[PDB]
Amino acid sequence: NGKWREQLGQKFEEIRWLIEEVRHRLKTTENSFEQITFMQALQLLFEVEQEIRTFSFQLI
Amino acid sequence: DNCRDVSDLKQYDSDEPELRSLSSWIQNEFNKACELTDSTWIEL
Repeated sequence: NGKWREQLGQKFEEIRWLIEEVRHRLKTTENSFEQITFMQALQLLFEVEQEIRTFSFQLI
Repeated sequence: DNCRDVSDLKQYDSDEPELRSLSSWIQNEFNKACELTDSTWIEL
């Protein structure tokens, strides 16, 4: 249970970083395969980060 | 018979249609239309 309490900040470190990376890459790209893949990825991260925040809020 | 006294008469908006470019959402629609579901939806 020790470090498990502290990787939350580590994950939050790389949440919005990767979300911004995906946003920029979606803006730049020009295929359709990449466009649909990046849109789906953006949706997935939004859902998973909301789930993580709710779970963390409930448990503390 | 009094319709020819107007000074603001125009035949019709017979203009060329606007040109559009392809987007990627129609391919997504087709992909989602080609898959399976849980219900039956038909019975003969």
